[PDB]
Amino acid sequence: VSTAVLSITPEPNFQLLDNPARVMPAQLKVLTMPETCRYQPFKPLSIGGIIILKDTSEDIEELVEPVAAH
Amino acid sequence: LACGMIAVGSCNGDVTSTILQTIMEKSETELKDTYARWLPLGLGLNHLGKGEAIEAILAALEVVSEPFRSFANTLVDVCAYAGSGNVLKVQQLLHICSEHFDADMGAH
Amino acid sequence: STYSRQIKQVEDDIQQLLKKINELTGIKESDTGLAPPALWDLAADKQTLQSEQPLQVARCTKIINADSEDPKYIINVKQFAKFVVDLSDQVAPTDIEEGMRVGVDRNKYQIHIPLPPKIDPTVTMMQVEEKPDVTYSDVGGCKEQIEKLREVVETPLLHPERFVNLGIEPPKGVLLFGPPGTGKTLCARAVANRTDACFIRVIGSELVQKYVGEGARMVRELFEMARTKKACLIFFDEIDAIGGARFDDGAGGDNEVQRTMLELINQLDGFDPRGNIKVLMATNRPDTLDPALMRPGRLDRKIEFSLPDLEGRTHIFKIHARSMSVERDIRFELLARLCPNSTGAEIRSVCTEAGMFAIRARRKIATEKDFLEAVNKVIKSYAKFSATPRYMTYN
Amino acid sequence: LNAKVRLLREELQLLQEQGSYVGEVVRAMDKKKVLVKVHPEGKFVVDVDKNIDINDVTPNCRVALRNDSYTLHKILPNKVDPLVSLMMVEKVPDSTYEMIGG
Amino acid sequence: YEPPVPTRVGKKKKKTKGPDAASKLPLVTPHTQCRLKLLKLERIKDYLLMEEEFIRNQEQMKPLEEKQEEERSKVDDLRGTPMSVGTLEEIIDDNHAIVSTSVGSEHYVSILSFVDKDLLEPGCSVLLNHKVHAVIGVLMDDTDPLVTVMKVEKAPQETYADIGGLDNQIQEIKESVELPLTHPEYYEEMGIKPPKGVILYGPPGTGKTLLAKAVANQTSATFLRVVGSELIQKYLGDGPKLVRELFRVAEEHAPSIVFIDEIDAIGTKRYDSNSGGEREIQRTMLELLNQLDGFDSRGDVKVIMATNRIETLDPALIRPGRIDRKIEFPLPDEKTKKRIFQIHTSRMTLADDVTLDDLIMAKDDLSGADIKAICTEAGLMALRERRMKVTNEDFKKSKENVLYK
Ligand SMILES: Nc1ncnc2c1ncn2[C@@H]1O[C@H](COP(=O)(O)OP(=O)(O)OP(=O)(O)O)[C@@H](O)[C@H]1O
Ligand SMILES: Nc1ncnc2c1ncn2[C@@H]1O[C@H](COP(=O)(O)OP(=O)(O)OP(=O)(O)O)[C@@H](O)[C@H]1O
Ligand SMILES: [Mg+2]
Ligand SMILES: [Mg+2]
Repeated sequence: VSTAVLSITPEPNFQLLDNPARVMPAQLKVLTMPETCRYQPFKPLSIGGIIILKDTSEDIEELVEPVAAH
Repeated sequence: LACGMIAVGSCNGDVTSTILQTIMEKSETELKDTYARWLPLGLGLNHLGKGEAIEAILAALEVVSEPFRSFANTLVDVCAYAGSGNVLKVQQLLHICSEHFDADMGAH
Repeated sequence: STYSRQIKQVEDDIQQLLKKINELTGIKESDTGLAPPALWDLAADKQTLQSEQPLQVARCTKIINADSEDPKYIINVKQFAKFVVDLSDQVAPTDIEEGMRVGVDRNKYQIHIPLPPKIDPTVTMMQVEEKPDVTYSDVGGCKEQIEKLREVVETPLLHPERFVNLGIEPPKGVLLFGPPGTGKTLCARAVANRTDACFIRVIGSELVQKYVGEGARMVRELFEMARTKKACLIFFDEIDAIGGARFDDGAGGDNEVQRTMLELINQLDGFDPRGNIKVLMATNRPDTLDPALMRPGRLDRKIEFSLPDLEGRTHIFKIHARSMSVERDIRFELLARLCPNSTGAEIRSVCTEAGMFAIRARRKIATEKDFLEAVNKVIKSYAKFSATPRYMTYN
Repeated sequence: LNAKVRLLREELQLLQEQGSYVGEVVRAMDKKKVLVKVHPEGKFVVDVDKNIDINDVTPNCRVALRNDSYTLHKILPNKVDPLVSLMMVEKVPDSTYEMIGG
Repeated sequence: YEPPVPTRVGKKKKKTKGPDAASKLPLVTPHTQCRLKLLKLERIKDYLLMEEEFIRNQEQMKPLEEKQEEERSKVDDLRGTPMSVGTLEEIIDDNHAIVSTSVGSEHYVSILSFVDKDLLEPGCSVLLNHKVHAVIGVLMDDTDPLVTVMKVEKAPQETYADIGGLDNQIQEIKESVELPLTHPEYYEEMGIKPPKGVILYGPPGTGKTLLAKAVANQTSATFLRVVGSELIQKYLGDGPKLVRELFRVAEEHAPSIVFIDEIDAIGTKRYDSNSGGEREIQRTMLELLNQLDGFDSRGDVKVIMATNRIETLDPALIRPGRIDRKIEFPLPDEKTKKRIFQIHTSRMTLADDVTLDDLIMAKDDLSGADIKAICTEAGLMALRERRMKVTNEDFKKSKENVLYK
């Protein structure tokens, strides 16, 4: 304070997960990939784990670059 | 000190010129001596109770070095308002006491 | 009334500011004896609580093998126990003597500091700390009485050089006696006001104690504490309480009080030198005092406060009517003549009643008639209750 | 049964806790302080447990004080009224109008 | 080694008690609501406004350890719990003193900084740390049970209007116990100290205690009442000790009025419980002589004494300087006796056949107590017959009960 004056003076409903995706055991039952994606899971995606994805198209394969260990 | 007693509260022009002249002619190390504290009193004595006739004098004290200027500015301003009770001036005085320094810079 | 609204506004702000100041500074408690925070050195107090250990008060009883390099001290720790202890290394062996109180720690009980002798709190309260507001100028008609009083109780302490050079031992005792109201305690109050040495006021009725030998104990501790001073003055007001003459009425009549008087006699002039104490006793019944107490060397000077003469009574009238709003030509010599044998106490009352009649009549100045009526009311009307006629036979 | 067994094992430890002093309240003070008289050990100025109301600490009340902190933690049943104790020793026989004749 | 030397002058506590502490704001005059008072009121406010800003700035940059609530918390830590209550035996130094715990064991402890050092006196109750016994506070001594006995907590309901015929007596007693306090300027402009003491003497029932009761009703000063027979104690020196303590309570509660009622009863009555005989009573009197007019300076204490036997008192006790005024209370005359009957029959409902003139001459030596006793017994007689109206027969049987038999 200055001198005294004297007398005079909107959380989203969804969230996208990259590959690999940290998916909870409970997220599996609610997590489902978008319809328009070129990849479709072989087994149901709610099972979890390693899932092989069918390819509808034959375009350039955009992979995920490996990361070196610390 | 002595010239201050002869010309106390008189605002003598002659003594003001020489006291100011001596104050800035002294060295930075010379003003460190505590006997140098007396030169402002002689200037302060001349304006004892005069009041606001110091703004010209206080302007002259601007040119002199620190921390002697802060002491000289405070002293002569005090003798200006001696026996006046001007609370606004006392308001400034308490602000000077408010900020503490961890002696040399706090002589004023 | 125009400023009434604004005055309360600034009065309330000041009270609110005052309370707000007390919030930061702190003005509270005061029932556990807490000092204002301006005197609080908390940093030091924490250091004292560790650096300075507490010391238990003990009395040395005997030093064993004081000649050798291993002197052992027997101490009596009040009601706790008795210990044979050695001296601490931060005090000198010559500083501890047998029979002297010492301070000992709680671990090995080694003596850490000598202590002053134990004095009864009642005896400690007997020394005058605030001097009276009465000077010798307030005592009239006692010119010869005061000079005799001063040259024994004041002059030796003020200018001791005038007596040592001539080989003079000034008297160390004065007895003031006279009828009540004659100025006995008034002069002693003037002595305490003027004195520079320690003054101890002792009322004889204060020396009367419930238990056997307790009254004589207080006399011993009184002179013990008076001796702890370079020069001291003891005032024994109403010494007839304990100074009565010894007698044997078959039963043990006044045997205990006589012992207190015998102790007082012993300290004044006994085997041991008294010290630089100059005693001073006042009594309105000097005929009742013991011959041993009324003997030179205990009460060397016997100053009599007889009723004032005409010059003395006029002087006392001037003293008490000094600050009054009296008239022009108050014949104070005439008023002194209207009360032939009257104490200074009656004269003061005459002055008070004289102005009291003026207050009665809503008058700001006391006339001579008011004093004449005051003399009639005090000297004449109140002569039935006069203590003078009975007490001149005693003095 | 299980709680009864559990209370018994904890009781052995609880019985080893030092007992509480018995004191008489002289007068309650500010800041939740009370002046008490421990039975053989004179007077103390003590704190009051957070579960004891300072308004219930009346003068001349028996209270239990902790072993080390001497904290007032329990209001013991009040002692005999001094007037009652005075009238027990005097022991004036109780009377009614029916036992008065003439 | 050298003995410690105190910086404080003497061993006694400060005389001032119960002040405004730091709330002693300057006395602003005049009290009239004017600009000068407003200017002075603002002047006090201005400095406080500076004071508030200055103190806040320091505490703002003060270390977290050094704070008003933190330092107070640290004080409690330094004091500890429990807080032992001891006795101050001697003040060795400013920060050192000799104290004794309740077990009688003395200790040489250190007076801590936060202790109110000007409340320290020998014999006072000191608060000590439980562990290190250092002086950590002073116990504000509770009101002694002896204090409660003297003090008349509630002023009596008897006024001066309830007293009849003692017009001069009221006027003399007012001028020494009432006028000096209500209008002290009258005495200062005259230069006279008020009449020091007053004694009320006369036959029994003449109104000596009644006037004192009227004094206690209209007094702003503390009223202490002690009957003279209460100064006869069962132990030696206790009587003198009690007289000394009675005026010590008077000193604390200044201004005060001490009423020594039935002062003559101290010597005219001999009790075997008094171990010392007339000799202890004499020492009790000698203490009373010192308290009335002695060496110690007396504050604002006015002494009222009452006795029906003033000839039996020691003449030195009621000498001027001790008791300046000797107000006599004679038996009422016809004019006063009628007023006393009207005073005590005012709240009564009387019969038309009762007359106070005939009741005036019930007895030649009729006192106010006899007049009042006639009335209350007359009302009691009416109460027996289940009546509210007192008849002349009730008064007739009243006189034969109190005055005779
Ligand atoms: N010589 C005097 N000059 C002036 N005033 C006097 C003188 N003598 C007595 N007085 C006044 O009379 C009062 C009587 O009190 P004082 O203490 O002098 O009596 P005292 O002689 O000691 O009596 P007691 O024998 O009853 O103790 C004094 O307080 C003082 O005001
Ligand atoms: N002058 C009076 N006017 C009115 N009532 C009076 C008067 N005198 C006495 N009385 C009544 O008498 C009652 C008893 O008298 P009181 O207690 O005043 O006696 P006292 O004069 O102190 O005498 P003592 O103590 O010697 O018996 C009072 O309560 C009061 O009601
Ligand atoms: Mg005297
Ligand atoms: Mg009575």
